[PDB]
Amino acid sequence: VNNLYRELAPIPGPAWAEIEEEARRTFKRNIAGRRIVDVAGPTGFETSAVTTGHIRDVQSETSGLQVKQRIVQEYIELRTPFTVTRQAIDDVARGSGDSDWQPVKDAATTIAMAEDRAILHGLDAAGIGGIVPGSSNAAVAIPDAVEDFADAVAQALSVLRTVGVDGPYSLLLSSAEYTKVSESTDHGYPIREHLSRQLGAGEIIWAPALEGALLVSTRGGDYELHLGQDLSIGYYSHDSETVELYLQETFGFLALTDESSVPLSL
Amino acid sequence: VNNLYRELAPIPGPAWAEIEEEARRTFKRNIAGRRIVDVAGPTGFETSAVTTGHIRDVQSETSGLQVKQRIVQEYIELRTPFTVTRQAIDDVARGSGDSDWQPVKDAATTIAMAEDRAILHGLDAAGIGGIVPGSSNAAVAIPDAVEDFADAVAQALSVLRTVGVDGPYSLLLSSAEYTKVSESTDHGYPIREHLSRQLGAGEIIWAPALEGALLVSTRGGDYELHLGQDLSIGYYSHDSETVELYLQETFGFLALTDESSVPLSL
Amino acid sequence: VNNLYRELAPIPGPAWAEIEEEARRTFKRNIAGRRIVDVAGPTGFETSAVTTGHIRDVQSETSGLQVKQRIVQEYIELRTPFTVTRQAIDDVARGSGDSDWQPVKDAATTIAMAEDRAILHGLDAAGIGGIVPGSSNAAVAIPDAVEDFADAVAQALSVLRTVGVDGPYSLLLSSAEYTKVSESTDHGYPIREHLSRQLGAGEIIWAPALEGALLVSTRGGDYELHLGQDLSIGYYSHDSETVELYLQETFGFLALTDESSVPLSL
Repeated sequence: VNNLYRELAPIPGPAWAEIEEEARRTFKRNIAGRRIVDVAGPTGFETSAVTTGHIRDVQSETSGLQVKQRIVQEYIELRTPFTVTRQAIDDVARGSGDSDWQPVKDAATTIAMAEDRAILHGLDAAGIGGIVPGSSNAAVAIPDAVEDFADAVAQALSVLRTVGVDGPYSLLLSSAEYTKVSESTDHGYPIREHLSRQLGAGEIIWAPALEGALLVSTRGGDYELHLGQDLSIGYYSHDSETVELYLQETFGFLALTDESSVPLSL
Repeated sequence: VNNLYRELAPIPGPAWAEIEEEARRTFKRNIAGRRIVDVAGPTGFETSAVTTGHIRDVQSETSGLQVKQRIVQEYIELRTPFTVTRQAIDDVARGSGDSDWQPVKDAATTIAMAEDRAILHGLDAAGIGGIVPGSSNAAVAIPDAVEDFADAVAQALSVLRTVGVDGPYSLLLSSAEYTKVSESTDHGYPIREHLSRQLGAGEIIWAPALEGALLVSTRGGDYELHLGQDLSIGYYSHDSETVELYLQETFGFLALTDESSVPLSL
Repeated sequence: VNNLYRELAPIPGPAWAEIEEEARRTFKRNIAGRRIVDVAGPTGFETSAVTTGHIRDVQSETSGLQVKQRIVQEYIELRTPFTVTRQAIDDVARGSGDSDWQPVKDAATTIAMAEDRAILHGLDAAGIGGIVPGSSNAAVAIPDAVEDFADAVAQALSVLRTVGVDGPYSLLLSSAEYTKVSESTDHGYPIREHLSRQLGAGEIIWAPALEGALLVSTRGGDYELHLGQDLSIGYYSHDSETVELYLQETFGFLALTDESSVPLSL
């Protein structure tokens, strides 16, 4: 057994497969930061830090002795617990195809939104710097009319061309802004296709953890997600009616390049 | 070239070998912590932290989300710069065997004493916990008479037997206490041989960075020195008369077991 | 060692690779003349001239003796010096991925803009004739409305068809004009795509060293860039805090055909 105590859960193999499939499917559709960030692959639960390669002066009074200390970013562990009824678990073996996995879907939505909220807006209680507050480019204001949003995106593209950052540009929209863009037309054809012709092999991302919008280069050396443990399901507890489980991820995140993104502020 | 800019120093190969030999020889005789601590070998300049395997609660307000952060110890870099005259360097090629390497000897003494001072007494400006302030055993008082020091060492051995720690025991003495023990007899034979019969395949260490004395088990799982870069000579600067160099080490240190050492207080 | 004194710079290999990558990446995105001009490849630092194949009468008073002198264009050397802090250089070996290379980016922008300014507008202090002042076609005036710029480009295309120059036509825009064209629509679709349908396998170039715009044939025998030394990084000087470096290029440039370009004047 490992720290996920999976062999102690009263859950047969095919019920495990269904819980896993709902977790993976819901998590993947709600993660947006992984599509724009270099993802150093999962290196295990035991890894704890990624260095920034910077040092810091340490106070010393010994004559002729200089002390530095390295600076790292310690990995955060995210955990979302969820409770599953044992009747759905047991009904999998009777041939049910409609067992209630809505708690695992809610947990996968919560952990995906927490991961994108750490990557995009930072987590200051742990010293994670997000892409949006670390951007050195000023925020281009989102207009209240959706017919001017393509002009705001072209202004952000001219900002990124002006500061010397060229690559494929992805545009991450918040759920409200993605909704406004998906439910609007300008000359008979939708505003999402007004946006997708400006990008040119960059994509338009629904980012439900974002607030406004974010234009970002997928140049490929600017943001680093250091995944320790990828999305894993663990066991916590059970009684006669329910099994208590959790989802878990460990990672560090480093936003190296400040200039390669333009926030679109609400 | 690497971060030690050795190929830019105006120092021929055989002068480099003499500086290296004086540095290694002086450093090894003055290090005492490496003889009692498990030394995980040099893993390079790039390593920056060793995990403690402990986590810490991070403040979060998202419903159903728990955030932890790993806890590591960031490596410290020690640097001792020293200046060598170019006349000694150049005289090596004329066949001199008495070139002045006293600055490198002073630098090696300083960096060895800084390393043992970090291991034994801690470095609180960097969060290194030393063996002596981390000891859970109370301090056995060193008597002012050197004829009672063997009784203090036997009392410390009974402390270590009482708390259930048995292995070969090493006894690290400060330079003043090592001097008092080496310059004293009790029944015609020296007090260092009164001490060495109590230890029984443990050794008596001269530890010039210590203040009083320290009895410690070499059981072999209690203290971990995580060497990043071992003792290296780097180049800094030169003028027509002198070359400015430095010695460098990077390491983390973890004192796992609090109970396996008894301080002997002055 | 060669005239770039690279082996004397206190810069390790991987820091050199990062400086090189930033220099190449910034230089390539800011050069526009190399995309329209035949580039005779780099022949080395030692080459000094390219002939124009024309001669000139020399004054002689000897009876029955005619003296001519060949006419060449001497290569120019461009040098942009930049200073890099040694802390960024040294942090590369500690695993930093955010070392400050903004000085090399500013230097690469400056040397790319100087090269395009020599190719496009000439360098009269060295006798380089640019494409724009050497054009025998009159300037088609850029309208102040961006909705008429496609009509100005069609007028310039009819000029080039009228003087008998047909090939793929590229359109080089200044940064202001490229910005106005990228941030504008005419019937729901951008003005850059109004321009790109007139060209027909010719491209639309952002040329930040240009003033107005320039339509030009890539017929393929009209303009010759004779590269002596391609973009190279050299070492100049260093102190304890910074290394002084430079970027360098050597080239001659010949604009053979006057008729194959139409300037679009501001």
